[PDB]
Amino acid sequence: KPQDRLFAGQIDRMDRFALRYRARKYSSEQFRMPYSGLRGQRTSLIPHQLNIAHDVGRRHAPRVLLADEVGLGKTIEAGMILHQQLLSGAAERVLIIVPETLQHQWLVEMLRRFNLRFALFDDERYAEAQHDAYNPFDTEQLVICSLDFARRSKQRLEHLCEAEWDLLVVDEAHHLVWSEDAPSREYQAIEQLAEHVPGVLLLTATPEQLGMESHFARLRLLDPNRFHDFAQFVEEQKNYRPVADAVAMLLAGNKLSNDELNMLGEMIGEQDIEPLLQAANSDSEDAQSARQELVSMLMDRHGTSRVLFRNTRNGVKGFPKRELHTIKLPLPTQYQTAIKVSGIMGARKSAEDRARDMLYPERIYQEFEGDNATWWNFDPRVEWLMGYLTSHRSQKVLVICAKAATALQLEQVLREREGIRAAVFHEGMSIIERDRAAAWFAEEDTGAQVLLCSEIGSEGRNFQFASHMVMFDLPFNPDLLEQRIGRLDRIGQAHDIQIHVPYLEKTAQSVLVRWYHEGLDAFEHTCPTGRTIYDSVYNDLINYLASPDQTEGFDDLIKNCREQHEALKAQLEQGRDRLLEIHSNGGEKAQALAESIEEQDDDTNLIAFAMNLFDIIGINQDDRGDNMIVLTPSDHMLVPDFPGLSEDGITITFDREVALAREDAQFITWEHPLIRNGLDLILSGDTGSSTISLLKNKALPVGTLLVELIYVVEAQAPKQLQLNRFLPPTPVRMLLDKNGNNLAAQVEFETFNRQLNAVNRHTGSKLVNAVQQDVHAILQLGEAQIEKSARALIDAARNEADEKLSAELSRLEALRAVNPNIRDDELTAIESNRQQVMESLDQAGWRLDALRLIVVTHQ
Ligand SMILES: [Cl-]
Ligand SMILES: [Cl-]
Ligand SMILES: [Cl-]
Ligand SMILES: [Cl-]
Ligand SMILES: [Cl-]
Repeated sequence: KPQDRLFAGQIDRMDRFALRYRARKYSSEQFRMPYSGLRGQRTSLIPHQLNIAHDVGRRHAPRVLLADEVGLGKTIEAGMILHQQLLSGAAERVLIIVPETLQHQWLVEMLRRFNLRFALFDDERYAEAQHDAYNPFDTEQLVICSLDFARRSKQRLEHLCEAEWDLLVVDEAHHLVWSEDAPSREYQAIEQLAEHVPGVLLLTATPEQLGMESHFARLRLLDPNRFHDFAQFVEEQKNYRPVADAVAMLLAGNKLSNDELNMLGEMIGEQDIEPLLQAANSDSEDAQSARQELVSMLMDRHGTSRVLFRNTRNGVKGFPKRELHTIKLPLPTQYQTAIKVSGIMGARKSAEDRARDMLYPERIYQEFEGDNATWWNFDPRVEWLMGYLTSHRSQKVLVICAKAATALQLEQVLREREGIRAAVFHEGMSIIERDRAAAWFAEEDTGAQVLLCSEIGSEGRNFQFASHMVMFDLPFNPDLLEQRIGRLDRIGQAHDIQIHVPYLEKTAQSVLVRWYHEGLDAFEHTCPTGRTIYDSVYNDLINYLASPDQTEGFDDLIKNCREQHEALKAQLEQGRDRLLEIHSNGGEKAQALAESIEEQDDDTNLIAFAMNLFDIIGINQDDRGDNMIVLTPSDHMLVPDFPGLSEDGITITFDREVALAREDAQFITWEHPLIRNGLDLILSGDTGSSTISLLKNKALPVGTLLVELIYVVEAQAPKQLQLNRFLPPTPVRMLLDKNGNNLAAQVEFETFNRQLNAVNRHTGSKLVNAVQQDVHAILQLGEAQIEKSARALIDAARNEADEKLSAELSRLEALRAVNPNIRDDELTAIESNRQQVMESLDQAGWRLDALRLIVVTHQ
């Protein structure tokens, strides 16, 4: 109790009493932020992602299937939901099941994007953990593992289902093949998992132009009672199709026949549809408002969109356009001889592999003219690269080639013959090396102009500043082609993408140039036709690669491929479930959500307080200069070791854009662990809770007594109840006088704190005991007043709680009457939470947390 700490002669500093109150004030305001758990993640503020996170992340025991189109943010939405439920206390134990080849990607993603360190569980980890616990999976709160690891023994899968996970995440759930009569031994292991875990997130793809029926096998796992018969689900999807068609006619700018519109009327099962129905269709002045309320009611009756989210690249805006630039170069004679040697020596090998050689002329001239053959002197592609680079020196250029060997040789030549700064970015590099290259390439104007990448890594960091891409060569299959473009074709880029493809005339590359552009239209547009056509055309296309000399018969392959492309394109556009796409991307409300967070992101109090907090704790803050502070410990640190700090130091940034370019730095927000740790460090300890201070004011009597009192109103409830939305620990300042009159409302904290000053150890010590009978008599005066202020907070909180928590229960009740996806558990959870919160609010108390004594002098 802080007064007994001050009575008994413990007098802390006056700048630590200042930080302590600011911390309780700031923490209180942030707990109540509307979009808590949605600001600390190291991502762009993309609406369609944020919509899913907000919708799903706030549910209780969420069970969802994320089927967003590839490249839309399936894994980002997954981590956001995790970040929300973990920060809100809704979840504590999480299990992510990933194919082993993807385990490392998830480990780094969850750590750098969401500040979540998962423990990877392999056989080694599992064995050493069997000794440490009855259930091996009780030793870690957050665990990644593979389904093959999970399925190894039966005794192992039993421990997993008994580990009491709050949430489960399964990546690539489409690899789970399921027959109604014969489920695979893998599908049987997951269904057993999804039955022992309340919340379940399923990430999947719906490729090869199939319908939502393929999803039933997984939808069956989320809500087994809603989805219990396959055929009925098929019947439903066929019968829902006309509405989607008619809906698709409306917003496209068509008139809707009355016969058509009495199928939309059947979907929304009401009787007063007609007046609202026609204004949206007659195109009167307010047809805009009649369409938007019309569509909204339609979505609430959709059979799956509440439990299935599928954003397409057509239902989402923001992606940059992609423009192509092709350059036809003379095939140098040194290669012509080099390939004919492979021709003769290529006696016994399939056209499949014969064509694999013809792809890269550079790397067969290194087998017949000896390794390291100086191919960088006659190859026109190199000449074009230099010329292009030296002419656009102020542009960041991503240069992608097939193999790392060619990339390393290119770096050396661009450096040693044109003074071009170029970092190599291949997969063999470690994580620190790639960060080093990404940093150099991200330097605004003094760093690497070029990033020479081997066949690109799979969906790593964002080069939002780069808008130019060069294809030094082209891969065989069209999936890697779209993957290369993927590192740039993302929401949040600076400008549109310019693709430059310098290709040697009359070679396998020249073939792939025409096939990709004329046939599949794969460079400038994103329609996923490539793979289907690639399979239907393989053996023909191969021969034109293994021998680009035989040119006749080719030009018809191209128009045949483009015919397939347009046909495949057409079939997909007519399969769009535009209702599901609008519900997935969140619509207009979601873009509004994205901008509120974009505005909270300029919090300067956060940076000022962080500097203030870090400095008190004793953390040296060297400002390197480019919006990045380097934090290092000191001899004057206040604690043995701080959770996040290491002696080698850490880089931090408060700017969301710098963070996206420098993933090696910590993105500092109110939700970042550094702040939450330092906050707890102060407010858990009791330093800064009791001090004395002198005031120099000519306009007051000597020896007058002001007592600054920081009470704290608190509720005692498990964090699972989320009381912090309505009543977190909230400070109540009071500046009492000798008669118990409160002045705090008139005397703001900062200005008052400015004009105050401390004492020396001795004089202050008994200066307190000079009025120990007085200050003690001052406290009970406020004791009767704090209870008035305390009950004021409680009552307002109970109003704010009962208001919002009943509004949510009403909405869920409205949906259950109109939608089949609302579970019994959901409505029960809200009801149980409303009662428990109002109960925990009726039991809130107050306490004296901090106390600063004031004595006026005129000396
Ligand atoms: Cl201060
Ligand atoms: Cl695998
Ligand atoms: Cl899997
Ligand atoms: Cl397209
Ligand atoms: Cl708790």
